[PDB]
Amino acid sequence: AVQQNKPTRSKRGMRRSHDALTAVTSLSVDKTSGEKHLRHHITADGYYRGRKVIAK
Amino acid sequence: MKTFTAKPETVKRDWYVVDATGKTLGRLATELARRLRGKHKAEYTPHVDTGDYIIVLNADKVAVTGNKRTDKVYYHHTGHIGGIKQATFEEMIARRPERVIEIAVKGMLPKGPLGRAMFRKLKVYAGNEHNHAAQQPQVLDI
Amino acid sequence: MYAVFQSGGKQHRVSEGQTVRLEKLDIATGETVEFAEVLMIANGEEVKIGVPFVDGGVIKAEVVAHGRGEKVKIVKFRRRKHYRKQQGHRQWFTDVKITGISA
Amino acid sequence: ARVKRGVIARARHKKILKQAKGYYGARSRVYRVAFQAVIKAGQYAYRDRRQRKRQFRQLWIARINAAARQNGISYSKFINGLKKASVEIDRKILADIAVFDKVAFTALVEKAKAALA
Amino acid sequence: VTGSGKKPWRQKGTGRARSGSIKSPIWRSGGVTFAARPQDHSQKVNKKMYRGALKSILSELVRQDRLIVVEKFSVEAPKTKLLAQKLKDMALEDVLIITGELDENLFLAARNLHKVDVRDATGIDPVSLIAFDKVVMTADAVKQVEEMLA
Amino acid sequence: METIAKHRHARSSAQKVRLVADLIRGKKVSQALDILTYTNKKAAVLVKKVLESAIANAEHNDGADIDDLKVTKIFVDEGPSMKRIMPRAKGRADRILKRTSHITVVVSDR
Amino acid sequence: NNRPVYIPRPRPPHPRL
RNA sequence: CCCGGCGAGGGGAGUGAAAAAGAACCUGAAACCGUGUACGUACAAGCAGUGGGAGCACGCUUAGGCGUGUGACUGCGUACC
RNA sequence: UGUAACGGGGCUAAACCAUGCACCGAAGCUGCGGCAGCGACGCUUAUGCGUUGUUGGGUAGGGGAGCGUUCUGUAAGCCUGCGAAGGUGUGCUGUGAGGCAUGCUGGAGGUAUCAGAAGUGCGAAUGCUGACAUAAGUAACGAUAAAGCGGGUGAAAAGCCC
Repeated sequence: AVQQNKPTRSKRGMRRSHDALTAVTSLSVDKTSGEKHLRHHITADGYYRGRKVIAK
Repeated sequence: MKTFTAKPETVKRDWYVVDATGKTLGRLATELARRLRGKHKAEYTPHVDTGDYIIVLNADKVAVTGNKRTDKVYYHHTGHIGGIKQATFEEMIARRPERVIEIAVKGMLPKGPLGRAMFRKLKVYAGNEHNHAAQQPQVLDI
Repeated sequence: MYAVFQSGGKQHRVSEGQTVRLEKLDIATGETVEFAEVLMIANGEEVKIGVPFVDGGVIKAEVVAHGRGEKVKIVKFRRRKHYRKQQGHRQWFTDVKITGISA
Repeated sequence: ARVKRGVIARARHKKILKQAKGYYGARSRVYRVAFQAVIKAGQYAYRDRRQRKRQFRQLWIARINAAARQNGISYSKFINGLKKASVEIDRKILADIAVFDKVAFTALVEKAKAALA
Repeated sequence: VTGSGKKPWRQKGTGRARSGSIKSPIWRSGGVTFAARPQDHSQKVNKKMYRGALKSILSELVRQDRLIVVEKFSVEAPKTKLLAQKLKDMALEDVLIITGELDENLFLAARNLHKVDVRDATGIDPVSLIAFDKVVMTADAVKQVEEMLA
Repeated sequence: METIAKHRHARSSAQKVRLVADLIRGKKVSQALDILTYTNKKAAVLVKKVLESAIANAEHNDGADIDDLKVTKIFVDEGPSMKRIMPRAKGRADRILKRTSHITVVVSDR
Repeated sequence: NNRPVYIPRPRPPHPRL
């Protein structure tokens, strides 16, 4: 239930090797407004497929 | 001055062919182990693979004196519940004759990364035909 | 073109014009030395000694250095017996250059 | 006269850590562990100063044996000829000759064989 | 050490070392296993041994010509300049003016100077005699030194 | 030119922001901005503010043309931590470490 | 930075008798 | 003056002999945690070192090697009190 | 638990008996150099030895000789803002504890030699105090009465206001 002796910093680092994050690397540019956004998401200012969707 | 040490880059390795027909298993294997390790060369080095490549043919023709032909049993454990398996000389020859020669040499060779490295050079074929003629493997009388 | 000679309790194999680091001798740092104790001489042809120490072979060398060797640390330790000891050593050496090799 | 030991203690600890440099993990970072490694390293060095002589001796003997077998004589027989012929060449040289000057080593065995005969 | 004899924690069951009081020497803020006491370092020296030492030092100074015998050494007025001038002409910088009788004018003149020290025959110590580069005595001072040394 | 930019005593722990730092390390600022913009961590916005400041310092205090800038050196080192006592069961007490970190950003044209 | 003041009584051990 | 939330924090400027003396302030060690460079490491078993030792990367005078770092492989070797 | 009663391979001689000649084999002995202890001789006489021999594993413990730290005298001397102590490297040197020199940092104290005095040397005591790791970005986020949406303020709203 408890450790017999403290692990090594190397063993500590090896465990964290899989915790690294990954960038989306999939930024999409709207056809009309031309802003970067996630694919299948509305832009910050509210354009999707060019045509505005939020009307706000 | 400093004793000479063989440099792995500048090592010339020859190729030899040995026929295992009518040869004692252990006496044959001992010779191959000596050749594989390179102990027969004046530039031998314990930490360098200075040996030569050996091709063994007619492995199924190897013979053992006495009752070893039936009484010799090879045990190997599969690391499971009760996975202890035994096969005598006959079954090993019937299934794959090259295993006995490989096992005999592996035991006689040193254990470790270099020990495995030299064993890489052993090449055992059950039949009398080999596909290494491109290396000019001159026959070795031994 | 090399010779094997016994100088400081151990054979040395030296070629002509080579510097050999052997054990300390009672010679000055700018004084030539005598080695009439030659065990073997090799050339393009093969010559070997029928009797130890050849018959007329000799080695001429000039002493260049009389320094001390690299520091070596001697550590004696007994487990659980409360005994530890340390010591140092720097063996003396005499470096010489072989100027001549007779036959 | 109060005496502080801060300066001396660091000097001693650094001296040990300097000798322990290159070791793995805490053996080169922690004094309590580095001291064991330095002492243990000292024992091995003292032990190996003697093992080195025998390891090289056996290495030379193997080289001489390999040269003798290749040239048609056992190592034991070869040494007899030199002893009978009164040749004081040591193992280190004989191994040195065998690697470099094949012709010279051939001369050695011929007299060795002659001495036996 | 100020504090109390209370045990910080009971003597068993705790996962901590056994402690009796916060005043233990191995504890921070209180301790000192062997605290110093006010004691005198004075050492007894035999009268003959003390006298024998002075004779040896006096003999050595004479041999090394560090001792000079002169007549009366006095200053007309209590001014340091007069003493300084009377020593510069004599080429003395670190001198011990050992006089037969203490004179106020001489005492005041030498009081400011640190390399120059003036004392009576009674007030002499081995340390001062050795420390001072030169010692100049008076005839009366030498005479009284002879008799009390005996 | 170096145009460093540091943000000391950041709220987040040193570890948690290192994951964000590795994402943009060695990459050009242009892709760095959007990556941090669309990364779902506060360390993203925390690092983004520092990166924005670094760009501003480069543009203002030094040569313009921020387009050709790359994050040459991005690293984080843990800073001072605050000790807090938190009650536990059976009357025991433990210490809570409100860890902080310093984020340093270095952007250079070459 | 006060050292733990109240240490609870240890859990009774299994009877090895 | 600039970024930032009329912030925190930082970058310039400025004061000073010095701002890695900026009020978290003399000196600023160790454990501990990072970034960069060189080498080694994904078929190889164990007090992690020591003896031998190839290669590689950096410096030297010489063009032969020595120094520094690393360390494949190999002999021996089961911490301290 | 798995061959598991040659260490393994393997061996019909690589087994056993007898004989013989070789070799391997330790820190044993010898060879070369170096240091120290004790008894001797020829001669130095408070110390060198052309020398003679022998000894030098070691706990409890006894004996002998030393390094280093703080402070006092020597010292109102000596070193020092063209850079002290301390810190961090490197290079030399001693049988060892150590010493010396110098690069960077540092910024104003330091101290030869010979003596004297000790709070005079730490790795352990479930040692004391502070700092920082480990487990680990893991358990948990404190009643299973429950939230959803619009608008507002704001840099930012599942938690604030309507």
